[PDB]
Amino acid sequence: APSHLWDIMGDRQRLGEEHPLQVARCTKIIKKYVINLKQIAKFVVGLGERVSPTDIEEGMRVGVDRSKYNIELPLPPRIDPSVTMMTVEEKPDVTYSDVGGCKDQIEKLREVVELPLLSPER
Amino acid sequence: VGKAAVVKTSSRQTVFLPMVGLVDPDKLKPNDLVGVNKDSYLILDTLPSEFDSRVKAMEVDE
Repeated sequence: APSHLWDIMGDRQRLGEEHPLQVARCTKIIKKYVINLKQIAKFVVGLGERVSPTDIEEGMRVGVDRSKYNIELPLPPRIDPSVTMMTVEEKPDVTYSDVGGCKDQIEKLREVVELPLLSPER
Repeated sequence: VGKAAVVKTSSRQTVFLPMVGLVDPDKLKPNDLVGVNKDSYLILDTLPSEFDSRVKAMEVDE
């Protein structure tokens, strides 16, 4: 059912010659951008159509077109590691009141961690 | 003999081309990264005062 609504855009978001982009990283910036590919190949191009001159930064992954290389959209850096994506947890089951006792070792951790996050102006 | 230049692309392809007037033989040196045309394989560009790159970690602070 949800696939039928996305097939209408299939005449644009699919058959277009833009989307087949080659991802790479710009090694050198001259304000001419030296960009190194994943195949151990480099080239030099300029800005794109919607590309802003201040968006491209030194040492950032920048996707380019597959046929005629041109900067199209920037991408966040450090795309290689897949390991740290699973290190972030969500909603731990242990709550704040699960630690037994009134011991002051609890008060020391909340003031050095929870306090500056909740009340940074204190 | 004549003046010419032997270039090697980053794709490991060795191409022979004659000396182009855009560059000079005294300015050219071995182990130099310059540009070439994708079709005709001729040097249209000079060296932008840097060879290779900074690779990964480089710290430049004012």
